[PDB]
Amino acid sequence: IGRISTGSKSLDKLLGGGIETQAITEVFGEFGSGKTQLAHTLAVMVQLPPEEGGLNGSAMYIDTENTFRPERLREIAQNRGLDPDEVLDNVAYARAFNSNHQMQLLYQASAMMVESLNTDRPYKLLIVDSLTSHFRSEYIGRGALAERQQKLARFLRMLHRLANEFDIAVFVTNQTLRVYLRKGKRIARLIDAPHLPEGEAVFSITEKGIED
Amino acid sequence: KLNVSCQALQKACKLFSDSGFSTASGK
Ligand SMILES: Nc1ncnc2c1ncn2[C@@H]1O[C@H](COP(=O)(O)OP(=O)(O)O)[C@@H](O)[C@H]1O
Ligand SMILES: *CCc1cc(CC*)nc(N)n1
Repeated sequence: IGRISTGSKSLDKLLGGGIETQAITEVFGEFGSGKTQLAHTLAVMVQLPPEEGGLNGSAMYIDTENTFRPERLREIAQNRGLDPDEVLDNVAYARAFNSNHQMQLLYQASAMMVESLNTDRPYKLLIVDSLTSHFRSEYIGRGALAERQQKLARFLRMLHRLANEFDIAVFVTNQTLRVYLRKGKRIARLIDAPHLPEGEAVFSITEKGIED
Repeated sequence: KLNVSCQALQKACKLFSDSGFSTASGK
């Protein structure tokens, strides 16, 4: 049950130290609420030692909405005193053009995690940006809802299996642990957290990604 | 580009029956 720091101390106290492994943390909010910025920040933070809030790991980023920015990871790494090239080498990225491809990527991810095991930098984080984007776009009409819901549910079950088997933290953005983001100082609110206390945290988006 | 062998992909499908990835650098 390792924990990855968000880059923000107040957001970390709200999450009980940061996002947990063997779990799926879902951040929901409108465009610009900080979801994608929090994903880019986590992709850097995971690579740090546990004293510095990371897990000496690598990160996987599934991009469904054309939001992944390597130059953003470079900026966050540089402004946090890390080598940007090494950070970029430790983040695996794949763009999903439709729901089917999105699920297919989870089997390819499973394979890379097995390989990452026995290394000094195993994969510890899997990010899925806009988890429902394709499902909503491809399934319009009450008739397609059954397949839409079942396909999403199947994807989430696979994410849980990947998390529980490879001891990885799963982080998903949407327009188990649910966090609502809303609008420089953004606000984060826990949604009926099962073990953590009800509450809110104020955070900023900077050249260091997410921070107090 | 991060290649996964057909064999590795088969093991993955087996494990969860009971275009790909690239490093951010562009490999
Ligand atoms: N390089 C950057 N430096 C500072 N702030 C940035 C940078 N890139 C993006 N932002 C901020 O992040 C906001 C977008 O947030 P984001 O989480 O990516 O939205 P979404 O999750 O809906 O895709 C922008 O409105 C801007 O204020
Ligand atoms: C190489 C055989 C293979 C396996 C799978 C998933 C188990 N998918 C594809 N496309 N090909």
